[PDB]
Amino acid sequence: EQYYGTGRRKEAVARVFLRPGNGKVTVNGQDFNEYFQGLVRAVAALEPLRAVDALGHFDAYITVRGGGKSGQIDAIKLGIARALVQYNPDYRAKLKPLGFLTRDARVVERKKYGKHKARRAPQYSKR
Amino acid sequence: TMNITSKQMEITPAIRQHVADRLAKLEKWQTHLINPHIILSKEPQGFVADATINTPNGVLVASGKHEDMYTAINELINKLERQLNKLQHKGEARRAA
Amino acid sequence: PRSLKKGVFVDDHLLEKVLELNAKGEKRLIKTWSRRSTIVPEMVGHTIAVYNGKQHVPVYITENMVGHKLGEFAPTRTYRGHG
Amino acid sequence: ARKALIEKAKRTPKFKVRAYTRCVRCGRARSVYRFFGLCRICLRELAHKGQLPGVRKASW
Amino acid sequence: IRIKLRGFDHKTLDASAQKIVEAARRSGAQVSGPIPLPTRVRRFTVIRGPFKHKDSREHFELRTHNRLVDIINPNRKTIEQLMTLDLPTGVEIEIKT
Amino acid sequence: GKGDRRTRRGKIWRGTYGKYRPR
Amino acid sequence: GNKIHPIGFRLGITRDWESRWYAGKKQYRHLLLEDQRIRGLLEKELYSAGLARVDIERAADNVAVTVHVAKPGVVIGRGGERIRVLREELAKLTGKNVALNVQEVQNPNLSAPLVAQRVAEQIERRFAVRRAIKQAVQRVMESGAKGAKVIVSGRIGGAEQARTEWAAQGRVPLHTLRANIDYGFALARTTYGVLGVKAYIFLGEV
RNA sequence: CAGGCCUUGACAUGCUAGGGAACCCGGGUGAAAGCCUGGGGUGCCCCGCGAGGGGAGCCCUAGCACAGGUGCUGCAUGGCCGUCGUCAGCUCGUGCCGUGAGGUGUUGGGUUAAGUCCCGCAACGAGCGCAACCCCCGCCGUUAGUUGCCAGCGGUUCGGCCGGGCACUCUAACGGGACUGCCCGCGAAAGCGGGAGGAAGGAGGGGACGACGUCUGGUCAGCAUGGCCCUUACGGCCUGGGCGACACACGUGCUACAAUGCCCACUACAAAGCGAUGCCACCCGGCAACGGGGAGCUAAUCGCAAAAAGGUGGGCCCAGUUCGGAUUGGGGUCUGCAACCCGACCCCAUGAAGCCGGAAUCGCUAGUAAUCGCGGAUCAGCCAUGCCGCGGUGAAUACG
Ligand SMILES: [Mg+2]
Ligand SMILES: [Mg+2]
Ligand SMILES: [Mg+2]
Ligand SMILES: [Mg+2]
Ligand SMILES: [Mg+2]
Ligand SMILES: [Mg+2]
Ligand SMILES: [Mg+2]
Ligand SMILES: [Mg+2]
Ligand SMILES: [Mg+2]
Ligand SMILES: [Mg+2]
Ligand SMILES: [Mg+2]
Ligand SMILES: [Mg+2]
Ligand SMILES: [Mg+2]
Ligand SMILES: [Mg+2]
Ligand SMILES: [Mg+2]
Ligand SMILES: [Mg+2]
Ligand SMILES: [Mg+2]
Ligand SMILES: [Mg+2]
Ligand SMILES: [Mg+2]
Ligand SMILES: [Mg+2]
Ligand SMILES: [Mg+2]
Ligand SMILES: [Mg+2]
Ligand SMILES: [Mg+2]
Ligand SMILES: [Mg+2]
Ligand SMILES: [Mg+2]
Ligand SMILES: [Mg+2]
Ligand SMILES: [Mg+2]
Ligand SMILES: [Mg+2]
Ligand SMILES: [Mg+2]
Ligand SMILES: [Mg+2]
Ligand SMILES: [Mg+2]
Ligand SMILES: [Mg+2]
Ligand SMILES: [Mg+2]
Ligand SMILES: [Mg+2]
Ligand SMILES: [Mg+2]
Ligand SMILES: [Mg+2]
Ligand SMILES: [Mg+2]
Ligand SMILES: [Mg+2]
Ligand SMILES: [Mg+2]
Ligand SMILES: [Mg+2]
Ligand SMILES: [Mg+2]
Ligand SMILES: [Mg+2]
Ligand SMILES: [Mg+2]
Ligand SMILES: [Mg+2]
Ligand SMILES: [Mg+2]
Ligand SMILES: [Mg+2]
Ligand SMILES: [Mg+2]
Ligand SMILES: [Mg+2]
Ligand SMILES: [Mg+2]
Ligand SMILES: [Zn+2]
Repeated sequence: EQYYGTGRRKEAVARVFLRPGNGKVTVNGQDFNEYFQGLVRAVAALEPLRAVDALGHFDAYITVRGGGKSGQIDAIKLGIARALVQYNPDYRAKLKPLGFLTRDARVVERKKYGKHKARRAPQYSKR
Repeated sequence: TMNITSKQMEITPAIRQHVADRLAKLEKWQTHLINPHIILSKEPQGFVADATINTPNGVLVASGKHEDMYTAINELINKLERQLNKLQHKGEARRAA
Repeated sequence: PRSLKKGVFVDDHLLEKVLELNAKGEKRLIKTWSRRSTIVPEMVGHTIAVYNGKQHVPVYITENMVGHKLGEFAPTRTYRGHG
Repeated sequence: ARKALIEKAKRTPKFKVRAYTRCVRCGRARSVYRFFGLCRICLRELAHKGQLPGVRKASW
Repeated sequence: IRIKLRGFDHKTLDASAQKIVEAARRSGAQVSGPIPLPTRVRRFTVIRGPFKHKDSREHFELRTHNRLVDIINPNRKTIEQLMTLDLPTGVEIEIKT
Repeated sequence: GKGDRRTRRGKIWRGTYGKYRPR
Repeated sequence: GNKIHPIGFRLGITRDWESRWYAGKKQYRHLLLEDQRIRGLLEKELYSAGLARVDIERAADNVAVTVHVAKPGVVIGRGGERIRVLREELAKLTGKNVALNVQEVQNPNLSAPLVAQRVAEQIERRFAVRRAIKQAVQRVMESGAKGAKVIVSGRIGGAEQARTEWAAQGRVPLHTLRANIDYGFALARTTYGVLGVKAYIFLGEV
């Protein structure tokens, strides 16, 4: 009937809804190719089902909030990889070895006093 | 160029020229004296003449003290010479196989 | 520069001694600390002493120095060069 | 010249601009927070003693 | 029928939001549970040292925690034992409609 | 670039508005 | 100088604030100033009773000042003669209903603020600073503490060369957050200058 | 700094008297401060139908104690901070060795980020440090459902807008979770390598946290404080100037020298914060800075708000240029009593140096560097290109 996963990356949270169908994908009231129009990284957001052959087998209802386009994109990758596992438990293997199931913890490291950024240090004359 | 700071103390342009002429002993070694900086100061027992100088082979840092300001200046140059002559020749030691 | 909605600023205590001189057959020398005051046309022809922090500088006002401030004509820093 | 300056900051001024903040605890003219009325030095002194309600050391 | 609670410590704030939810709950009738509004953080960054040492700071924060409760089915029976409300000192309550 | 007031990028750098960056 | 304030390092984990009340942006500085004015008078007046802490509460134009002390009677007096006297000089400042309570200190030698003061008094009395410090530590440990460390710095004995003197017994783990460590400071004011006294008391972990 | 001024004094506790209380609006002179003033009504407790008498809650006039000093000493000091250094060190008690300083332990073999742990040992224990306990982030759960959200159903004026719901996202409090616990192998052991499970693996990433001590380190100008020095002045008020000077010299940064770029028009995608003489929607005037109207929001509601890089389209065509935006002329805006010295911004015009930088030198090991914008404290305004934070995009390389 309907299948769901939760996808998060950096500061983006994507809610994805997998319903069976011909393959159409809509992200936040727009077609997929229109939301990421001109972004090379987009196609990676559909890789989990290309790994379990469900490329054209599903339609995609996708919401998206926070962060930026590529963070939102990687959030999708986890989301739809989340949904395919509840859609079928045996989808884990041949999806988990492809890493698609893990959540990417790499986030912005906080700015510290004394530095210019997280680690970039101010220039000085030791001489 | 060479900079001279008289910390919490006033000096003349003559005194500054004496310092420049005294630091000129370091020109002996024919190496670039890069942005040399002297700091003259007054402590309760005497004067302190500090210096920081970079050369292509390293840095020189030394402090001289004495009741007489010129002597403290001279003691500084002596400590700076011994360091420069170490920077200029220490590499020659490990030359034979 | 000052908003046009606001007025041409004069310290009023300087403007007063201008008109009393005008309305009586000026001039006496005016001493003042009103560097901020504009040189309004009623002042044209007087000679006014402007305080620069140390001295009151006699500044003869002419026709071509009107849209200006009194401080502009009694400069504050003594400088004669280096060497 | 500090005690007279501590009193002259309280006195309402001949012009609205001449008003400036001082430290209600030590009289410090610079780095005075308006929320506490304290300088950065007293802010840290009172906070460390627990006499600033709610204020805690922040780490993240 | 709205009550919002603000406090600097969240332990007292939550306890003081339970003893309101619990209060008019059994007192009849409907109570919409304590909803934690996002916290407003007021930050304070100062130099640890009283003089220079600009690159060493200490961070302080003052968090103003927030809670909302809707006593949904009022019934002025509840509007009485709430008049005698034993709430701690750290929290502030607002009552609107 | 950012240092040029008469461009959009310059007004973004200063945080100001006008004919070359309207609001 | 490199050590964080051991109390400030433990607010909300082992120690609670001395002033508990909410206030909003336009009010905080005014209440806070009153709180320190309250403490300014009270610390001068109640010194002789063994003033170890002054808690302060605020609800709605009223304030409940708690006072923790070793000699409660010196605060109360004859039937409440000084205690009532205070609430008037208090409400004159507060301008509102300044209820004042008093609570005794279980052991005035397990309270670091008092131990530091006692040493500071012994110093102004020109006692052997090194001996007096060993005494304080010996008193706090005999009172049952799990660790204690007292520090005195400055012209000890009058010497031109300032010096720091400290002694310790038991455990004093200042890096441990769950360790209940009480800290107090006192200012010995001598004819040759100021000395600082820091008492650390370790009341066990949590 | 110059000038004009004040002498229990801008401020504390006093004691003694004149007036009166206290106070409020003005007058003159002056740049102002000050000096000179001109008006006007003190409760109480008081004898009061009465002149009249206090006194003391408070100011004004004279004294005399005193105040006041950012005047000196950080080499007399407290406090707090910097630094070596988050480096793994520094010690104590008793015993043992040595005439003694002192040694032992703490060394040694193995291991670790670690004086971390293991084994050994005339040493056996202990403390301060290491680690952990705390915060943020990453997975899941419970409790909550508005001002947050919208999976499905109904409407839908085309707005989660209404009905409806708390699923989801979220928000924010409490839990669970990772321990070399499990497996294979080496190992005496501690551990090491590899494997699975898992959101996460061997401290998961970052924070807070800095031993005995060192630098006779820093700060008497944040504060405190010993001692010394000033007392119509080294104290106090004002106006104006200076702290912004400019033959030069060094440190930190910003913008660049261009086509992986610059410009214009259109179109996306954040986070953390701030906001009732505050934040300002929306409308109108102005090329614009801004101005006049005016709604909303004690703010998960209203607002600052547009994020920018990016994406789409079009121009520029290798030139000191549609690179770069210094310098200067002119015209305005706004704050503020006042923008001469010495404010920010807008508009027209001007359009410099700079063609990737000598000797030398800095940062950075992963969501890092690089690059892009956003917010806040201070704050009337702002000389912020600074600082403290926030997210977007997102590398290279480590033999040794
Ligand atoms: Mg979050
Ligand atoms: Mg594409
Ligand atoms: Mg970043
Ligand atoms: Mg530096
Ligand atoms: Mg020089
Ligand atoms: Mg020689
Ligand atoms: Mg003076
Ligand atoms: Mg003082
Ligand atoms: Mg101001
Ligand atoms: Mg200020
Ligand atoms: Mg810096
Ligand atoms: Mg750039
Ligand atoms: Mg240009
Ligand atoms: Mg020192
Ligand atoms: Mg010191
Ligand atoms: Mg010094
Ligand atoms: Mg020194
Ligand atoms: Mg021997
Ligand atoms: Mg020994
Ligand atoms: Mg021994
Ligand atoms: Mg050792
Ligand atoms: Mg040893
Ligand atoms: Mg070993
Ligand atoms: Mg380590
Ligand atoms: Mg051993
Ligand atoms: Mg250990
Ligand atoms: Mg729920
Ligand atoms: Mg391992
Ligand atoms: Mg630790
Ligand atoms: Mg001082
Ligand atoms: Mg002193
Ligand atoms: Mg004496
Ligand atoms: Mg002045
Ligand atoms: Mg000036
Ligand atoms: Mg300056
Ligand atoms: Mg020069
Ligand atoms: Mg800069
Ligand atoms: Mg750059
Ligand atoms: Mg070219
Ligand atoms: Mg040209
Ligand atoms: Mg050229
Ligand atoms: Mg050009
Ligand atoms: Mg102009
Ligand atoms: Mg100006
Ligand atoms: Mg470049
Ligand atoms: Mg080179
Ligand atoms: Mg590293
Ligand atoms: Mg900014
Ligand atoms: Mg401002
Ligand atoms: Zn202060």
